[PDB]
Amino acid sequence: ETLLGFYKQYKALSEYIDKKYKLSLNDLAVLDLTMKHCKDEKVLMQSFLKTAMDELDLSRTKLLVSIRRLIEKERLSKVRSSKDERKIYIYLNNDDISKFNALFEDVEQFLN
Amino acid sequence: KLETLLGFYKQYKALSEYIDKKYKLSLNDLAVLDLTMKHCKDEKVLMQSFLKTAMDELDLSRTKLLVSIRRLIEKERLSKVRSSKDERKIYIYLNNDDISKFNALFEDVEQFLN
Repeated sequence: ETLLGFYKQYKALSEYIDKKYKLSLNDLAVLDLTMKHCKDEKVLMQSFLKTAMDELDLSRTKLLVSIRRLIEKERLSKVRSSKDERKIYIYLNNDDISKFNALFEDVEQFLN
Repeated sequence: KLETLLGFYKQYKALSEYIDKKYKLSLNDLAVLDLTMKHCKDEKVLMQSFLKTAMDELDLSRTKLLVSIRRLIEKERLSKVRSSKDERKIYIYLNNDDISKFNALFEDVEQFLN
């Protein structure tokens, strides 16, 4: 009877975020983690994937889907190596950070 | 705070995967089945009287609820009986095998989260 409380608000958040932003709660968790890794500088993709797999317990393919979606929705940025084509970095620019803050202020208020 | 909700996101997603793999049930199905235990453990309940209750208690659409109820019945975790007089009228109920399945399932949930 204490689990249902959690379930209602979780389901409620998931629908709200989906409707308003077309993001899943996986995308949010991934985006949250990007803030801890590439706020000030860029980070290599293959690296971020291992960190994220361990910390979020998501498959590599679920992570790639989320990262690609965040980039597509202009909430995360990507830069390739001029040296090695197969090497990709992700990073948050200033627009991305301002979007991030707006999004999570919106998250906190929906929950509170 | 945010470590506790990201924390809870992990356990939540972990539970959903486990239940889906092992039972082919969603967490919606679980919430609905939990609610059935509070309404039709000892007697049957009219489908209408249940959909409204559940809609209010679980904040789910009538259609999401019909999907779950139908799935629970197909998975032999919930039972259904029709009126003989009005074909339109349907009841749901938990029989003794259903209750036994219910207990096994929730014991499994409770231990997975601990």
